[PDB]
Amino acid sequence: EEKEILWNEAKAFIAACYQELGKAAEVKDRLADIKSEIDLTGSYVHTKEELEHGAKMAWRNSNRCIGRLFWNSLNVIDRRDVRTKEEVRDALFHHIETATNNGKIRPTITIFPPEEKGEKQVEIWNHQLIRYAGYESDGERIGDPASCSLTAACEELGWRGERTDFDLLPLIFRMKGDEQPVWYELPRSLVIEVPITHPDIEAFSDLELKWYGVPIISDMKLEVGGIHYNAAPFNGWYMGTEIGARNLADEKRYDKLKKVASVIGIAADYNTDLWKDQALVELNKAVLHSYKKQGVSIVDHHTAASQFKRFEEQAEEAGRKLTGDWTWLIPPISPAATHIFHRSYDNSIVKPNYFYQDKPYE
Amino acid sequence: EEKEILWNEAKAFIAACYQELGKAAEVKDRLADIKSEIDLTGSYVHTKEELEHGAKMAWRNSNRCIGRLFWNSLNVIDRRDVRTKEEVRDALFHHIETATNNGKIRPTITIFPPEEKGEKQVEIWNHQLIRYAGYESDGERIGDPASCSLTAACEELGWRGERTDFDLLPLIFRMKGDEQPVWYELPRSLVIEVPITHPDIEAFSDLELKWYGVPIISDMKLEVGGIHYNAAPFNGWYMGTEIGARNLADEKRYDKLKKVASVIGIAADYNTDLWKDQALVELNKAVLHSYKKQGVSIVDHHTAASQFKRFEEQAEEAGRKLTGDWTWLIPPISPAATHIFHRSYDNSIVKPNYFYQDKPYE
Ligand code: HEM
Ligand code: HEM
Ligand SMILES: Nc1ccc2ccc(CCNCCc3cccc(F)c3)cc2n1
Ligand SMILES: Nc1ccc2ccc(CCNCCc3cccc(F)c3)cc2n1
Ligand SMILES: Nc1ccc2ccc(CCNCCc3cccc(F)c3)cc2n1
Ligand SMILES: Nc1ccc2ccc(CCNCCc3cccc(F)c3)cc2n1
Ligand SMILES: [Cl-]
Ligand SMILES: [Cl-]
Repeated sequence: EEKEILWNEAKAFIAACYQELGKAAEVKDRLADIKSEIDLTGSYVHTKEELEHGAKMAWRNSNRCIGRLFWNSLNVIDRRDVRTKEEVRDALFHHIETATNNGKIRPTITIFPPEEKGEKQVEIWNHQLIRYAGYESDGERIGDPASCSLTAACEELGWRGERTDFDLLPLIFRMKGDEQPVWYELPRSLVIEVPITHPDIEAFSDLELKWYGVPIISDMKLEVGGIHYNAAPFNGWYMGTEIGARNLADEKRYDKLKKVASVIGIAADYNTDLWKDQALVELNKAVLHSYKKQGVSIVDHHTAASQFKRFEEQAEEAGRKLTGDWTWLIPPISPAATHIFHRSYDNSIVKPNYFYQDKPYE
Repeated sequence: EEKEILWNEAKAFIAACYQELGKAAEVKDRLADIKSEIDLTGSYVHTKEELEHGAKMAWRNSNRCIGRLFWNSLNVIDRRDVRTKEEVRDALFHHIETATNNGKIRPTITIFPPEEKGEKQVEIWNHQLIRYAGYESDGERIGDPASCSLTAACEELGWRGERTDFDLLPLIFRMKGDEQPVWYELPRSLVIEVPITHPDIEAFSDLELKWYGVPIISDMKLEVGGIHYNAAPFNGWYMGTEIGARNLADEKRYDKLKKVASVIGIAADYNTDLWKDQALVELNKAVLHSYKKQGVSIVDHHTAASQFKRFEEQAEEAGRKLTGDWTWLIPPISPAATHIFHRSYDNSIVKPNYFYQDKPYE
């Protein structure tokens, strides 16, 4: 019965994958092999080629992602061989180093052993591999509010943050068999951070803002042909608005707009002055400038949408249906200046894909 | 059968309307009267109270409208008595004058006789009562591109535009029985326009931009209890982004961002400079400033969203379900600075409401 769902998904993925790889003649035999592997074992194991192409398809099918033009150049690291927490740790350290690539960010995914019985082999607690802690007590807010629950769970495990606004959370994950996760402090040498300065407002550095170089999302499940890779961290480079319009701007995040308005020398008193809008534009300019100045990859939302238009065109040329989530594809600043805003998208879910899964804490 | 749809809609509207008006005891008799009016006549006629409250409900149910807090103060003009094109014309002139109110804009709707057999009594061709013409020929673009087809239809009827970028289209409508619409030039004394200047960039006036004071949407059908008022022009005041982020900004409209960038003294060469975003903010500041300076009502998108939050709260307090279209409710600049962006809305259609209908030209 679960053998059935698995087999069905397998037939559909293998057929599609092999067509795309020009290997359509090998399908029958491969499905035969898989069919008996499922009977005898309960599961099946992807070839390296299948796993690589599956991860790329999953990115291509991610409706909410504007960065999909580059789906076929995803760097896929196969870590299905790991068995120990030291190996997991070192694989995560390695992912950080190789994805960072001295600033010339490589889109990368590291794939850990998949769920067996729905039983996880490796369970990653981090939302992203590099992320700042958050604290709230006594009406005192420090750091990133979105990290409050994970921060508190880490401090239950004997970690202690310095309570700066930018404490790096340790890696935290649990191995099958263990009742508790282990945690490891990130080596600072591995983590590139970018101080935020503005191209012509010198006082902007007074805000002492920074952000980390590489977003490495580590809590989503990659699903490929019925196999559930719950631990499969991946990264791209940032689109600047993620940092300047949301992480640093949102009232429930770092909430910096009023401070930005002050350092750029504008009043923050009247809605009709559009001071929040002006502050947003200057903060977003500063973020792009700062990343570029430091030699860390980043994309602005106009260039990103132009790339996404090419992705739409490429999909059409290939005979593939395009799917998308308009509400996530439009950027949070000047959305109507992009073509995305002016068209609609079919939000159907196609697999392989990346999926949310329940947090193991909270 | 059509008598059936009508009766059903009637039962539902009358029940709801009278509950809201504290008149629940009068429903049975009123429905009885309506029931036989439908049998004998094929239709029924709203009382003035029903028509007024119905128009207000229709605004309250308009999913795409951020301005709904003020639904209950809609000024409803009952023009079901009109029979001639001179009366229609004068009613439209009157709507302009009274809605404008010397700049202190009154949200108003003028309701004309409804469809009878699905046969229109009055068919308005204008999209808005005040709107600029558009021309395209020989790769020459003049005025508002969105008005190109209506402009060409008017010029088929013997009207001729001066081919400025801001020619006012004449009122154009057709009476039942007539094969062609008639058109009437707007009296310039009735039409307030606002020149666009910037609060501190003096050269902004070099763009010679302007826009009209009052958006009076004249091509939607108001539906109330099964009765179809295809001709029922209404207006609010503008939210500034409608003008500065869309009408003046869109590449398929006045396409002014590159000219804005030049007059504000910034380069328009690199996406990463976010020059379009900065241009958008300055243009939008200029629009709000200009309207305010001239004493014409307008709302900025932050204040508008704050009002809409109060509308959500009021709906909850009243026990009414809230409906909305997130994709139209978010403003086209700094949307993530509004609460709207951070929640979802049920996009169900509730009646009474306003609906699209097919254009009578093109
Ligand atoms: C190469 C640079 C990349 C850029 C610039 C980019 C850009 C973005 C942006 C802006 C979002 C929306 C985020 C938000 O609003 O919070 C997003 C969502 C997403 N991206 Fe990409 N992305 C890139 C690479 C990748 C890669 C390599 C993958 C996976 C292999 C991926 C998968 C996704 C997924 C799954 C989401 C949706 C996450 C969710 O629903 O919470 N992206 N991307
Ligand atoms: C009082 C000031 C008002 C403001 C500031 C306001 C604001 C807006 C805005 C910004 C939109 C979106 C327009 C677009 O993106 O093109 C909108 C849509 C709409 N508004 Fe309002 N509005 C107001 C009054 C009214 C009134 C009086 C009515 C009717 C009685 C109305 C009915 C609607 C409808 C039906 C739509 C959707 C139109 C469509 O689907 O094309 N609004 N409103
Ligand atoms: N630039 C990129 C590349 C890949 C991405 C993949 C996923 C995401 C979305 C991450 N945010 C999900 C929603 C969320 C979750 C947890 C905390 C938050 F503040 C927000 C952003 C990405 N950005
Ligand atoms: N003229 C306008 C004004 C406001 C607009 C606001 C948004 C849009 C986007 C059109 N894309 C719609 C996405 C969508 C809409 C409705 C249902 C969906 F599932 C998805 C177009 C607009 N055009
Ligand atoms: N401020 C207001 C008040 C009422 C409104 C009622 C309706 C509308 C939407 C009008 N635009 C509809 C889409 C459209 C149609 C025709 C030409 C266009 F450029 C765009 C805007 C409103 N704005
Ligand atoms: N953390 C983030 C990042 C991007 C976002 C982008 C958009 C939103 C809006 C949530 N509202 C969704 C509206 C919607 C979504 C999906 C289907 C619908 F019918 C309507 C929240 C976001 N949160
Ligand atoms: Cl992020
Ligand atoms: Cl308009």
